[PDB]
Amino acid sequence: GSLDIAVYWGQSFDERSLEATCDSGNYAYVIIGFLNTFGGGQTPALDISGHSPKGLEPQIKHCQSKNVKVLLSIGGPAGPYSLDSRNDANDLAVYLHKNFLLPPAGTSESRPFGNAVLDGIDFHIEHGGPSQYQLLANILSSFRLSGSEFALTAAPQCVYPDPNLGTVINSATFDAIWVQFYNNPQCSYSASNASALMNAWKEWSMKARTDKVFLGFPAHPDAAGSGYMPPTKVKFSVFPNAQDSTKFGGIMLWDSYWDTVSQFSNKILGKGV
Repeated sequence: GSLDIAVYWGQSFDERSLEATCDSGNYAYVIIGFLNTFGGGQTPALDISGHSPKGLEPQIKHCQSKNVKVLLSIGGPAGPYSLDSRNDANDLAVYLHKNFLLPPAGTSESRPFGNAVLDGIDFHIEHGGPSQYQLLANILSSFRLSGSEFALTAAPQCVYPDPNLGTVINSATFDAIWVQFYNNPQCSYSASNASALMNAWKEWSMKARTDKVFLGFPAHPDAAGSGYMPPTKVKFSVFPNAQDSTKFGGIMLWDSYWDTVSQFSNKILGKGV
Protein backbone atom coordinates (compact mmCIF):
# COMPACT_ATOMS: atom_id res chain seq x y z
CA GLY A 1 0.00 0.00 0.00
CA SER A 2 2.99 2.30 -0.72
CA LEU A 3 5.16 2.52 -4.02
CA ASP A 4 3.70 2.15 -7.51
CA ILE A 5 6.21 1.37 -10.25
CA ALA A 6 5.53 1.58 -13.98
CA VAL A 7 7.94 -0.28 -16.24
CA TYR A 8 8.50 -0.44 -19.98
CA TRP A 9 8.51 -3.92 -21.50
CA GLY A 10 9.23 -5.09 -25.06
CA GLN A 11 12.74 -3.70 -25.59
CA SER A 12 14.68 -6.95 -26.09
CA PHE A 13 13.93 -10.26 -27.75
CA ASP A 14 15.73 -12.05 -24.91
CA GLU A 15 14.09 -10.18 -22.03
CA ARG A 16 12.15 -11.73 -19.16
CA SER A 17 8.68 -12.58 -20.50
CA LEU A 18 5.72 -10.27 -20.03
CA GLU A 19 3.99 -12.77 -17.73
CA ALA A 20 7.16 -13.25 -15.62
CA THR A 21 7.61 -9.48 -15.46
CA CYS A 22 4.13 -9.23 -13.95
CA ASP A 23 4.84 -12.17 -11.62
CA SER A 24 7.67 -10.21 -9.98
CA GLY A 25 4.96 -8.30 -8.07
CA ASN A 26 7.08 -5.15 -8.44
CA TYR A 27 4.94 -3.26 -10.94
CA ALA A 28 1.57 -1.52 -11.00
CA TYR A 29 1.83 -0.78 -14.75
CA VAL A 30 3.61 -2.59 -17.54
CA ILE A 31 3.92 -0.56 -20.71
CA ILE A 32 4.41 -2.53 -23.92
CA GLY A 33 6.59 -0.55 -26.34
CA PHE A 34 6.15 0.30 -29.16
CA LEU A 35 3.74 0.99 -31.96
CA ASN A 36 6.59 2.86 -33.63
CA THR A 37 5.22 3.11 -37.17
CA PHE A 38 2.20 5.17 -38.18
CA GLY A 39 1.14 8.27 -40.08
CA GLY A 40 2.10 9.75 -43.43
CA GLY A 41 0.75 6.97 -45.62
CA GLN A 42 2.32 4.18 -43.56
CA THR A 43 0.43 1.19 -42.26
CA PRO A 44 0.61 0.84 -38.44
CA ALA A 45 3.35 -1.47 -37.15
CA LEU A 46 4.69 -2.71 -33.84
CA ASP A 47 8.34 -2.97 -32.98
CA ILE A 48 8.28 -5.11 -29.86
CA SER A 49 11.81 -6.48 -30.36
CA GLY A 50 10.72 -9.64 -32.16
CA HIS A 51 8.25 -10.84 -29.51
CA SER A 52 5.19 -12.59 -30.93
CA PRO A 53 2.30 -10.09 -30.78
CA LYS A 54 -0.40 -12.79 -30.80
CA GLY A 55 1.58 -14.65 -28.12
CA LEU A 56 1.16 -11.65 -25.82
CA GLU A 57 -2.58 -12.28 -25.50
CA PRO A 58 -2.48 -14.79 -22.59
CA GLN A 59 0.43 -12.94 -20.97
CA ILE A 60 -1.49 -9.65 -20.95
CA LYS A 61 -4.47 -11.47 -19.40
CA HIS A 62 -2.22 -13.06 -16.80
CA CYS A 63 -0.81 -9.61 -15.91
CA GLN A 64 -4.33 -8.20 -15.58
CA SER A 65 -5.41 -11.14 -13.40
CA LYS A 66 -2.57 -10.08 -11.06
CA ASN A 67 -3.96 -6.51 -10.95
CA VAL A 68 -1.20 -5.14 -13.21
CA LYS A 69 -2.40 -2.58 -15.76
CA VAL A 70 -1.04 -3.17 -19.25
CA LEU A 71 -0.67 -0.27 -21.69
CA LEU A 72 0.46 0.02 -25.28
CA SER A 73 2.96 2.77 -25.95
CA ILE A 74 2.82 4.70 -29.21
CA GLY A 75 5.94 6.27 -30.74
CA GLY A 76 9.10 5.38 -28.82
CA PRO A 77 12.70 6.61 -28.68
CA ALA A 78 12.87 6.58 -32.49
CA GLY A 79 10.95 5.25 -35.47
CA PRO A 80 9.03 6.26 -38.58
CA TYR A 81 6.04 7.69 -36.78
CA SER A 82 4.37 11.01 -37.41
CA LEU A 83 0.94 12.50 -37.09
CA ASP A 84 0.87 15.56 -39.32
CA SER A 85 -2.72 15.40 -40.68
CA ARG A 86 -6.09 15.39 -38.91
CA ASN A 87 -6.90 12.21 -40.82
CA ASP A 88 -3.76 10.55 -39.39
CA ALA A 89 -5.04 11.32 -35.87
CA ASN A 90 -8.53 9.93 -36.62
CA ASP A 91 -7.02 6.83 -38.21
CA LEU A 92 -4.69 6.08 -35.34
CA ALA A 93 -7.41 6.72 -32.72
CA VAL A 94 -9.84 4.32 -34.42
CA TYR A 95 -7.13 1.70 -35.01
CA LEU A 96 -6.08 1.77 -31.35
CA HIS A 97 -9.66 1.70 -30.11
CA LYS A 98 -10.90 -1.13 -32.27
CA ASN A 99 -7.82 -3.33 -31.96
CA PHE A 100 -6.58 -2.82 -28.40
CA LEU A 101 -9.16 -1.00 -26.27
CA LEU A 102 -12.33 -2.90 -27.12
CA PRO A 103 -13.20 -6.61 -27.28
CA PRO A 104 -13.09 -8.03 -30.83
CA ALA A 105 -15.98 -7.13 -33.12
CA GLY A 106 -16.57 -8.65 -36.56
CA THR A 107 -13.64 -10.30 -38.35
CA SER A 108 -11.79 -7.52 -40.23
CA GLU A 109 -9.79 -6.27 -37.20
CA SER A 110 -6.06 -7.15 -37.18
CA ARG A 111 -6.07 -7.73 -33.35
CA PRO A 112 -2.28 -7.65 -32.96
CA PHE A 113 -2.53 -8.94 -29.39
CA GLY A 114 -5.53 -11.16 -30.12
CA ASN A 115 -8.60 -10.86 -27.91
CA ALA A 116 -6.75 -9.10 -25.08
CA VAL A 117 -8.16 -5.71 -24.12
CA LEU A 118 -5.52 -3.29 -22.88
CA ASP A 119 -5.83 -0.87 -19.98
CA GLY A 120 -4.76 2.19 -21.95
CA ILE A 121 -2.41 4.01 -24.29
CA ASP A 122 0.92 5.63 -23.46
CA PHE A 123 2.09 8.62 -25.56
CA HIS A 124 5.89 8.19 -25.83
CA ILE A 125 6.21 10.85 -28.54
CA GLU A 126 9.87 11.74 -28.86
CA HIS A 127 9.86 13.72 -32.14
CA GLY A 128 7.59 15.52 -34.50
CA GLY A 129 4.86 16.85 -32.20
CA PRO A 130 2.84 18.62 -31.10
CA SER A 131 1.56 17.84 -34.66
CA GLN A 132 -1.96 16.45 -34.38
CA TYR A 133 -1.38 14.65 -31.07
CA GLN A 134 -3.92 16.90 -29.34
CA LEU A 135 -6.59 15.70 -31.78
CA LEU A 136 -5.48 12.09 -31.26
CA ALA A 137 -5.84 12.54 -27.50
CA ASN A 138 -9.21 14.27 -28.00
CA ILE A 139 -10.59 11.37 -30.00
CA LEU A 140 -9.23 8.70 -27.66
CA SER A 141 -10.56 10.69 -24.69
CA SER A 142 -13.97 10.83 -26.41
CA PHE A 143 -13.83 7.02 -26.63
CA ARG A 144 -12.89 6.90 -22.90
CA LEU A 145 -16.29 8.57 -22.30
CA SER A 146 -18.38 6.43 -24.68
CA GLY A 147 -17.34 2.84 -24.07
CA SER A 148 -14.75 0.84 -22.20
CA GLU A 149 -12.86 2.97 -19.68
CA PHE A 150 -9.08 3.02 -20.22
CA ALA A 151 -6.13 5.23 -19.26
CA LEU A 152 -4.15 7.77 -21.24
CA THR A 153 -0.57 8.37 -20.15
CA ALA A 154 2.43 10.32 -21.47
CA ALA A 155 6.22 10.03 -21.29
CA PRO A 156 7.65 13.53 -21.82
CA GLN A 157 11.30 14.46 -21.59
CA CYS A 158 12.28 16.37 -18.45
CA VAL A 159 12.40 19.99 -19.64
CA TYR A 160 9.07 21.64 -18.85
CA PRO A 161 7.05 22.17 -21.03
CA ASP A 162 7.84 19.25 -23.31
CA PRO A 163 8.30 20.20 -26.99
CA ASN A 164 6.39 17.17 -28.30
CA LEU A 165 3.74 16.68 -25.62
CA GLY A 166 3.57 19.94 -23.64
CA THR A 167 0.43 21.29 -25.29
CA VAL A 168 -1.38 17.96 -25.01
CA ILE A 169 -0.35 17.63 -21.34
CA ASN A 170 -1.78 21.15 -20.81
CA SER A 171 -5.23 19.90 -21.88
CA ALA A 172 -5.33 17.81 -18.64
CA THR A 173 -6.16 14.71 -20.70
CA PHE A 174 -3.56 12.33 -19.18
CA ASP A 175 -4.39 10.19 -16.18
CA ALA A 176 -0.68 9.94 -15.42
CA ILE A 177 2.62 11.06 -16.80
CA TRP A 178 6.08 9.59 -16.26
CA VAL A 179 8.76 12.19 -16.84
CA GLN A 180 12.02 10.89 -18.30
CA PHE A 181 14.63 12.10 -15.82
CA TYR A 182 17.41 10.69 -17.99
CA ASN A 183 19.20 11.31 -21.30
CA ASN A 184 19.04 14.99 -20.35
CA PRO A 185 21.71 16.16 -17.85
CA GLN A 186 20.04 19.57 -17.40
CA CYS A 187 17.03 17.99 -15.63
CA SER A 188 18.38 14.63 -14.41
CA TYR A 189 20.70 13.32 -11.75
CA SER A 190 24.17 14.43 -12.95
CA ALA A 191 27.70 14.96 -11.71
CA SER A 192 26.61 13.29 -8.47
CA ASN A 193 24.25 16.23 -7.75
CA ALA A 194 20.42 16.05 -7.60
CA SER A 195 19.75 19.80 -7.62
CA ALA A 196 18.71 19.97 -11.29
CA LEU A 197 16.64 16.81 -10.88
CA MET A 198 14.82 18.18 -7.86
CA ASN A 199 14.26 21.58 -9.50
CA ALA A 200 12.75 19.84 -12.55
CA TRP A 201 10.60 17.58 -10.35
CA LYS A 202 9.28 20.62 -8.45
CA GLU A 203 8.24 22.25 -11.67
CA TRP A 204 6.58 19.12 -13.12
CA SER A 205 4.73 18.36 -9.90
CA MET A 206 3.50 21.97 -9.66
CA LYS A 207 2.57 22.62 -13.29
CA ALA A 208 1.72 19.35 -15.05
CA ARG A 209 -2.04 19.11 -15.48
CA THR A 210 -2.38 15.48 -14.45
CA ASP A 211 -3.47 13.67 -11.28
CA LYS A 212 -0.25 11.62 -11.09
CA VAL A 213 3.34 12.46 -11.95
CA PHE A 214 5.82 9.59 -11.84
CA LEU A 215 9.61 10.03 -11.88
CA GLY A 216 11.21 8.03 -14.69
CA PHE A 217 14.67 6.61 -14.05
CA PRO A 218 17.04 4.22 -15.85
CA ALA A 219 17.17 0.77 -14.24
CA HIS A 220 20.91 0.31 -14.93
CA PRO A 221 23.82 2.55 -16.03
CA ASP A 222 23.75 0.92 -19.49
CA ALA A 223 20.00 1.53 -19.92
CA ALA A 224 20.41 5.23 -20.75
CA GLY A 225 23.15 7.54 -22.05
CA SER A 226 23.03 9.54 -18.83
CA GLY A 227 20.93 10.14 -15.71
CA TYR A 228 21.32 6.85 -13.83
CA MET A 229 20.71 7.32 -10.17
CA PRO A 230 21.35 4.48 -7.77
CA PRO A 231 18.28 3.16 -6.01
CA THR A 232 19.59 4.05 -2.51
CA LYS A 233 20.05 7.62 -3.70
CA VAL A 234 16.52 7.77 -5.16
CA LYS A 235 15.11 6.54 -1.85
CA PHE A 236 17.19 8.90 0.26
CA SER A 237 17.14 12.07 -1.88
CA VAL A 238 14.06 11.98 -4.04
CA PHE A 239 11.30 10.32 -2.05
CA PRO A 240 11.01 12.62 1.01
CA ASN A 241 10.40 15.71 -1.16
CA ALA A 242 8.47 13.89 -3.90
CA GLN A 243 6.09 12.35 -1.38
CA ASP A 244 5.20 15.89 -0.25
CA SER A 245 3.40 16.35 -3.58
CA THR A 246 -0.28 15.48 -3.89
CA LYS A 247 0.57 14.46 -7.47
CA PHE A 248 3.33 11.96 -6.59
CA GLY A 249 2.47 8.77 -8.48
CA GLY A 250 5.59 6.69 -7.92
CA ILE A 251 8.44 5.87 -10.29
CA MET A 252 8.77 4.62 -13.84
CA LEU A 253 11.70 2.43 -14.89
CA TRP A 254 13.43 2.22 -18.23
CA ASP A 255 13.21 -0.74 -18.60
CA SER A 256 12.19 -4.33 -17.67
CA TYR A 257 15.11 -5.87 -19.55
CA TRP A 258 17.61 -3.89 -17.48
CA ASP A 259 15.63 -4.08 -14.22
CA THR A 260 15.84 -7.88 -14.49
CA VAL A 261 19.67 -7.54 -14.56
CA SER A 262 20.07 -4.81 -11.95
CA GLN A 263 17.26 -5.64 -9.50
CA PHE A 264 16.70 -1.87 -9.18
CA SER A 265 12.99 -2.24 -8.36
CA ASN A 266 13.75 -5.02 -5.83
CA LYS A 267 16.14 -2.58 -4.11
CA ILE A 268 13.62 0.29 -4.26
CA LEU A 269 10.96 -1.96 -2.69
CA GLY A 270 13.23 -3.69 -0.15
CA LYS A 271 12.78 -7.17 -1.62
CA GLY A 272 15.65 -9.67 -1.35
CA VAL A 273 18.35 -9.36 -4.01
